[PDB]
Amino acid sequence: QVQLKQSGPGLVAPSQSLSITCTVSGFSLINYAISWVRQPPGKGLEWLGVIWTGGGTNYNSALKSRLSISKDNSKSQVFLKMNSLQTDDTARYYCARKDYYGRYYGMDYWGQGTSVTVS
Amino acid sequence: PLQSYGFQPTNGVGYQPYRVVVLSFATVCGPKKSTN
Amino acid sequence: QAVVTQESALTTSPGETVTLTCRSSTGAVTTSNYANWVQEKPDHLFTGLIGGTNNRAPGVPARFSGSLIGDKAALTITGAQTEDEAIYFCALWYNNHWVFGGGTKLTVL
Repeated sequence: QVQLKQSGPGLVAPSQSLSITCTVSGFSLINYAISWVRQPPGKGLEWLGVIWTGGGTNYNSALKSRLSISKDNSKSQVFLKMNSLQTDDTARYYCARKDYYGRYYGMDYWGQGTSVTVS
Repeated sequence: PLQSYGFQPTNGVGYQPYRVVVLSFATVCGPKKSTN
Repeated sequence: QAVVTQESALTTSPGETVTLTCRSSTGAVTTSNYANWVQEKPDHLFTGLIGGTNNRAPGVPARFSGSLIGDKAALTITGAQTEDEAIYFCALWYNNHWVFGGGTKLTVL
């Protein structure tokens, strides 16, 4: 069954780095693209960035260039990296599947969610 | 069984209607391009 | 040129259909900037309702019906007694990135 998994410890103190990973089944990274969304407590969801299906990354313009996202074609894993956190960055982060090939061009599935808290 | 939507110049672009003409498809032939 | 808004208020008695409109900063939205509708369960559950500014998502019931009803993007759900208690977000594709709507709370009866 098509399904999205994402895992990580989440608990972070200010000014250090933690990374989150999204692991996928039921589909290939070649036929789809992956986008990440973020859910702070009680506030609306915001778009983080997208990895294209066959190479090439995109990031939110206002989001710092001091961060990177990474993926695994063979074993179907994706990794998001934040190299320095600040107390406004506490939020729940979600991975999501985007099918721009398909007739349903928009994002099809979303991650199961991870809590990321500061202190 | 008739519903009328009032249209006025004050009514906004969304509220105001825009004329729609639909063309459905030998006698009606396109121009024949002629060179020199 | 980045404002995204929703009424954030919805309440429909069963049997009557309602339209909720999400309005961008470019006036009437075109399909060129793709419109998306997503639904939030109170358990942080997400699903896709509408895509492509006219196309319903796969796996969401046809009772969900979203089109470019107004000048701006809109969504229409026929009244349901139980399963419509959720949050709804509108999404618009700017040339560079995605913008997500504020969210609308539906409380039937």
